[PDB]
Amino acid sequence: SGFRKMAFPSGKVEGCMVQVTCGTTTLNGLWLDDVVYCPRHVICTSENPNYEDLLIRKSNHNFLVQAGNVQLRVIGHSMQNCVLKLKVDTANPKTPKYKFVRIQPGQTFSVLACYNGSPSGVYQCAMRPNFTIKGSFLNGSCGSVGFNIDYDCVSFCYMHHMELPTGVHAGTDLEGNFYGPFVDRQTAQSAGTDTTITVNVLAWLYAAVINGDRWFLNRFTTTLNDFNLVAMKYNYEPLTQDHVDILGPLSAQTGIAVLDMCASLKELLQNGMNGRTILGSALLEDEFTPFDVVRQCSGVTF
Amino acid sequence: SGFRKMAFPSGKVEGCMVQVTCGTTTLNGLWLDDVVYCPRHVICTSEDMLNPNYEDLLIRKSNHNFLVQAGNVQLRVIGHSMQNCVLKLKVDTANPKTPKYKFVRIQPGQTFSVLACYNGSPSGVYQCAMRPNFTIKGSFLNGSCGSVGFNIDYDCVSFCYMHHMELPTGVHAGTDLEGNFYGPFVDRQTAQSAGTDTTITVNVLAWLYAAVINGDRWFLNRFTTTLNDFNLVAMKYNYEPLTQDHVDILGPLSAQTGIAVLDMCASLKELLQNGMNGRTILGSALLEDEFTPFDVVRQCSG
Ligand SMILES: *C(=N)[C@H](C[C@@H]1CCNC1=O)NC(=O)[C@@H]1[C@@H]2[C@H](CN1C(=O)[C@@H](NC(=O)C(F)(F)F)C(C)(C)C)C2(C)C
Ligand SMILES: CC(C)(C)[C@H](NC(=O)C(F)(F)F)C(=O)N1C[C@H]2[C@@H]([C@H]1C(=O)N[C@H](C=N)C[C@@H]1CCNC1=O)C2(C)C
Repeated sequence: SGFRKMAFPSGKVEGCMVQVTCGTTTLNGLWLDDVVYCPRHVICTSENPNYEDLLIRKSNHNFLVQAGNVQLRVIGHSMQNCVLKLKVDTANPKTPKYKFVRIQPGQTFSVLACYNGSPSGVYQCAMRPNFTIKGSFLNGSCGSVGFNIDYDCVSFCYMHHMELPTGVHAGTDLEGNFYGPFVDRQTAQSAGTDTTITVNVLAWLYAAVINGDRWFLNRFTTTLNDFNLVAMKYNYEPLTQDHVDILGPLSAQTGIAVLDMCASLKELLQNGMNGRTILGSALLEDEFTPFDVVRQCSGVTF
Repeated sequence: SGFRKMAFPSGKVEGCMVQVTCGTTTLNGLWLDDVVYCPRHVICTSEDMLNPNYEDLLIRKSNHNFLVQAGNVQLRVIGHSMQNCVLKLKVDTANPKTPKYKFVRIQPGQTFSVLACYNGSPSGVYQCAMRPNFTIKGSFLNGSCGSVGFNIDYDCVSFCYMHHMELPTGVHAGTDLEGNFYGPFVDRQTAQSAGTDTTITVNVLAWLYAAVINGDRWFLNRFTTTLNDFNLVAMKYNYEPLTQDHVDILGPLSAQTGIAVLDMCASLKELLQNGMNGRTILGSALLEDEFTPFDVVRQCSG
């Protein structure tokens, strides 16, 4: 039994973390084959940066690349969107099987927080609908990566770039394309209003049922339209026919039809939790996907 | 910024996890140097589960009755010894991935990371605390047994928990790596139960100090309290009594925020008398007791 906020084992990714230094700026790089990936704002001096020019003007020896106590020699450099690629003289002997993926809002991943190329902590995250993440990042955390594991293949999906005024976090996929309407300048930027990831709440209520927690279940059923009208009143994501099909395995497993569980969720939105908890939370949790619930409640290895 | 339940990177422990088989029972082992440590109930059949005589079953085992497997490689068992409730298996090869490690027995309130493993392959990593009643609120299915709890201090791994059994209230019990149970439990399928759990008061106060540091002050008041008056009230809410020792430990957080420990205790007191009233601290509508004073300083300062 049990239900925990659970990260992927971070071992495969720890074998890839390095330290990148430019003048006085130090942050983290992802060392895969003979290339080190890191945010391009590493090159930046104190003084609206012109990255293209700052990059082309700069020699190879200006990039100090440190893998533990070993120096890596940079033998090339190129830009891809908002990520800098440093061509190194050594293929990473610890390189796992990996692909770069870009994730949709509501999709979850593990962040490996690092400082000075040194992995510090791992935590589970969700891509918010406003494309921010509620992470935990201090100074030097930039270049820290988000990832999933599928068997032995690490799918890297996130590189950390910045903290927003609301204490929430912004970054790019490993191809340097920002998630959300952001720019890597010190310019004034702000998270749009977040919404609750409805399908995830429903998956987590299924996790509640599976662990013997049933007080919120009722005998009513609703329709998508009625549910979706109530949802957008509480800043909940619309529920699609897609979502309903993806929760099917959980509906089948528990014997509770999705459109019933939507009625249960509706009552909770309108009525609150009545001084009760669900899986030990006073808040409806939306950072577990349907897959996450199936993975944890079936067990799955790598 | 941000405040996340945060586990240690699992790489150094992933390198040590093995699968141990005896008869039809397979669970997980911890492979350190030329010893595999695992729960001794791996040698129990179905019948044995109620009043196992461990000495009488192990005296009936040869080395070759224990299958130890590391990935594809089957390890060769060359000696078997019992220490309390862990079995120690001497093996041909010393684990080359052996990190700096020590074995540590922790006290209730102390936190660690759990690497949930099945068939010697890791499933996920989460962060736990030893509950006052010597149980943990884990996430463990069939065959999770021998999964370990650890902390990492620089590059030294300290092993503090090995997983043995699930109690009827869906909470978990285990031993230190010397095989002495945390709490009054025994590795038998006889009727046993956890004492009533209490809230880890020192940890909730730590979490409140973090809240101020991350800029949230909605909950403070202008009162102070005596240590005795605090405990007289706090026990009435099933809180762990606060000791002078605990007050000493909070000194640094008290210094950094400028809020006296007994002033913070007045705040906590009022929160219990009222509750949240729809408001939250650090994204929670409950009081968090699974961050220690050390955890908070590490994640918010440096
Ligand atoms: C190890 N592979 C399992 C794992 C359990 C069940 C799912 N999550 C877990 O932590 N553990 C066991 O097989 C141990 C083992 C005998 C019985 N047992 C139990 O987990 C049982 N609990 C108790 O012994 C009891 F009653 F005291 F709570 C069970 C009732 C099956 C849950 C031994 C030797 C303790
Ligand atoms: C909040 C701050 C003023 C620091 C700024 N944010 C904004 O620019 C905004 F406020 F305008 F949004 C910001 O983070 N950066 C400024 C500069 C890079 C980025 C940066 O160096 N990031 C930190 C790096 N190791 C990570 C931080 C530390 C604490 N928690 C984090 O995550 C770039 C946007 C090019």
